[PDB]
Amino acid sequence: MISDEQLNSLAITFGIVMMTLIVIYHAVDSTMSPK
Amino acid sequence: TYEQLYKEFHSSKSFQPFIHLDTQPKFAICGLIVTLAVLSSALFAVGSKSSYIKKLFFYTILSVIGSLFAGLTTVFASNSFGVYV
Amino acid sequence: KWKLFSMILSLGILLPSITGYKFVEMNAIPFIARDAKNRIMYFSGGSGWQFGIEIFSVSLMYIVMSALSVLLIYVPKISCVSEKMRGLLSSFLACVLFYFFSYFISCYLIKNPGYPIVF
Amino acid sequence: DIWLSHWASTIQFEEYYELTNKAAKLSKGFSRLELMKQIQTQNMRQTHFVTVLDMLLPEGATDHYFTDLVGLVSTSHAERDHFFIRPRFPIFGGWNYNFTVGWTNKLSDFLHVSSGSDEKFVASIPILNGPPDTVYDNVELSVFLPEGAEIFDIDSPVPFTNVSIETQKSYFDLNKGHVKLTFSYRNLISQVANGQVLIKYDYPKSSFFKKPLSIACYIFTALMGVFVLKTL
Amino acid sequence: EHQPVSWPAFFFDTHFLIWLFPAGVFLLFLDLKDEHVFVIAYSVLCSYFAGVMVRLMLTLTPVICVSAAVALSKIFDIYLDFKKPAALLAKLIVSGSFIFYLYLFVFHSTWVTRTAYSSPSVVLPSLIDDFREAYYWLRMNSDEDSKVAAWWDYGYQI
Amino acid sequence: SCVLSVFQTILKLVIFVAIFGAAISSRLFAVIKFESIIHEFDPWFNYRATKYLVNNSFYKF
Ligand SMILES: *[C@@H]1O[C@H](CO)[C@@H](O[C@@H]2O[C@H](CO)[C@@H](O)[C@H](O)[C@H]2NC(C)=O)[C@H](O)[C@H]1NC(C)=O
Ligand SMILES: *[C@@H]1O[C@H](CO)[C@@H](O)[C@H](O)[C@H]1NC(C)=O
Repeated sequence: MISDEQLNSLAITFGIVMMTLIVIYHAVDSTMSPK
Repeated sequence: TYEQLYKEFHSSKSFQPFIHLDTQPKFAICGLIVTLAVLSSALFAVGSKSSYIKKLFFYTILSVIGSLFAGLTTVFASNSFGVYV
Repeated sequence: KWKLFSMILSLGILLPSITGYKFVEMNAIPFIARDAKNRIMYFSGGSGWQFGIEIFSVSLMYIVMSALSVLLIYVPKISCVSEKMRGLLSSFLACVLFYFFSYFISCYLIKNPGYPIVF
Repeated sequence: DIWLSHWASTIQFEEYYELTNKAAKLSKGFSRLELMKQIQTQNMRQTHFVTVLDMLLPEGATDHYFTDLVGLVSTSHAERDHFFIRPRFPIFGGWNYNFTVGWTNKLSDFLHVSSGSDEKFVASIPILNGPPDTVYDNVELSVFLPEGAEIFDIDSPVPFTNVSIETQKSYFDLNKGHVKLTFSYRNLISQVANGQVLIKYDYPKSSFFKKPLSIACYIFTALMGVFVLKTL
Repeated sequence: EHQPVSWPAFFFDTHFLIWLFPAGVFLLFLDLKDEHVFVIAYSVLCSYFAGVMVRLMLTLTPVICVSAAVALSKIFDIYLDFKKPAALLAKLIVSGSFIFYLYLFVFHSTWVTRTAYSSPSVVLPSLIDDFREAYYWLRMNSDEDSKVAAWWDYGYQI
Repeated sequence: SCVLSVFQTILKLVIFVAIFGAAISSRLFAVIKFESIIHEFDPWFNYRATKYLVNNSFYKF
């Protein structure tokens, strides 16, 4: 079974990936969209 | 006859597995990648504006492949997770 | 001169509510507490107590940070100053917000001394 | 239960014991003070209540687990070829304990492909491996052959009371599940009723590869349904 | 759980949305539309009711996010729009601080869940379990139609 | 905008996959360390009524 430290690292990596892709999307939409 | 079945048991060869359980996670991930790298093209095709017959054809032809690949990844992943077959 | 009154009536009940005004109201706590040396203390060790001055300080810091954010939003809508100095002012405001948040966490450490996440 | 599986090439055992102590009941009722004061002295020689059981598993076992009706018991310990089990409470005279214990073994030790053909298999399942000296008042031995197996021969070294063949569905069994073969024995001893049930079946490759296809069918149907639902 | 609560327990389970929350309310007040009135009323009601009673903090958790995102998203647009190094440097300095806050947000909302809330309520980790042992004794060794009398905050487990 | 919509859609699906994985994975901290059980006195009754709904019919429940 997966350990506890491995699960902690997995959760942190999922959160970092999510918070980075969200910012990438927002920074693409702010420029590419007609303002 | 118990004696003859017990005689046939030991004489015969052992069981050689098809794909060893130690290298199944590799195939699991390498099939999970492909089964979504292909099934996105299906949604792009159906979304795209074109002839209905051509859309149907270029949807099913690369949907059957994604079907097979997903139906063969969902066995390797299930074995790798600890719930066999 | 009507939306400003609803704004005041909204924030004046939003800000003291998240700062536990009811907690100091439900349990009578003195606004100012004196130490053994008769020195006014501003924060109480632990997480299950609070002094009436802490409400004011916390709400003031919340106001400062929210106001800095709103000011960051409002900076590009002025033309009395040049573009470059406008960018410089925005950067200065961001830096002030950074250091104020650091100071706020430094103050929160008093209420929870075993907090790993720090600047 | 004994779950055969050719894709993963593992045979996993799961057993559900209902255990009763038959020794003399204790008068004055239980009292933890006396128990915890007598074990601190050297008096745990051959006491008549059960504190630790010693399951004797096959040669190489992995993924041991010991489970109870109300959850997982954490007082278990798996050394080499031995699985020590500590119940929740010591089983005095007249007390019942129902538990479950499971493990996994390599399949290469129990199957053998035949000589004439490469699709006829012979399996030799052990009939009992539990505590050292118990007595079983009912035994229900279930062997779960894979989805498309078909039995040709069944032999047992101890006369059984009842044999039957059914089907039972399990994970990713989308048609007819697994083939369950169940024997019912009545009186068995722990270490002197040592035998091996010999099953002889066949498993053609035309049904070995039907397991991925039976999931591909559902996924393809779901996709062809989403297509119609989105184009209409 | 039927009590009021001090200010630390608001920063505890909302890392930095708690001081973008007034900013979001004010920025909704700036340009009122039909739905902004709903969001503001929801925000003020849940804020007061969570300040009074702590069991109702969960209901306040949605509006802490929705109000904060509106406050934060606007900032990003202004500072993420690229339409001049002297300005790109300011844009980067203003957006990097908030990305850093978002990362501290993740590193906080993972630590809090790991430490506080993920505690089993039937097995004390000091690993002792004397509730399941006695309950299993009652389940195994007592007849099916027997009545057990205990205080009212264990009956469900029994 | 011809190539923009498709990029935004793919990114809006990757982001939601990551969101689901970060919401599901951040809660399994008491299930990895300790066996999957029912915490909190109250949920026990809900569990017993779900067992009674899945063993008997809907009318009996
Ligand atoms: C645990 O195991 C015991 C032992 O078999 C079970 O007790 C039997 O229960 C049935 C129905 O209640 C009775 O008809 C039998 O007479 C009982 N046997 C003995 C030896 O007393 C019990 O049902 C099992 N399960 C639980 C939850 O206790
Ligand atoms: C043997 O098992 C079968 C399968 O359920 C059953 O129908 C039959 O009645 C049993 N016979 C005896 C004597 O137990």
